[PDB]
Amino acid sequence: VTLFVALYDYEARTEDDLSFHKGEKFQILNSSEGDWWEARSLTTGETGYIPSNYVAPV
Repeated sequence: VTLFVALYDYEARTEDDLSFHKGEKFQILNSSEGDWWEARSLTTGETGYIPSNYVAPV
């Protein structure tokens, strides 16, 4: 299981990443260090590349 939370908001400036507000949960599927993690939003259902440092394990 992987239920992280956005410690801060995020205005996806591109369609590649996602957008949300500090407090939104996310399901990390592919991290592997780096910088851009692919988490699926449990609200919309689609996934995107959100900032790995913008989310933490709950």
